[PDB]
Amino acid sequence: GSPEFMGVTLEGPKDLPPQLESNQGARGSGSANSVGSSTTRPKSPWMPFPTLFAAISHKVAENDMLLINADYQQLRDKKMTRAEFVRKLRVIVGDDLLRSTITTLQNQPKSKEIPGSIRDHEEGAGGL
Repeated sequence: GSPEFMGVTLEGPKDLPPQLESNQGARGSGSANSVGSSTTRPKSPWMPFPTLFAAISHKVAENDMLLINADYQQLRDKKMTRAEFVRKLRVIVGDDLLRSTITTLQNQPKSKEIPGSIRDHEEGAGGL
């Protein structure tokens, strides 16, 4: 019997976790680049485009080279520049393939005959 009631105390948690955190190490990833190749053309060797199309006909598809002949003809009509038809050619055929045809264009046969103008050769003698 006869209580006194010891009242509510006011402590709490205080031995809390360590608060430190990392930002250690490094990070990064990427790649970007651009490359090409070019050479001048001497006058002596022989590589006209209308013959070049007949030398790749074994290496192209018939409706794919039908397009090339059309894109080359509208270059001649000044609808397009030479370099712009070449930029839409090297996506169809390829400039490595172009290079590999040059040696065959240098293998090609030719002739430029004339019909026989002179046939006389008999004896020039006189005073017989």
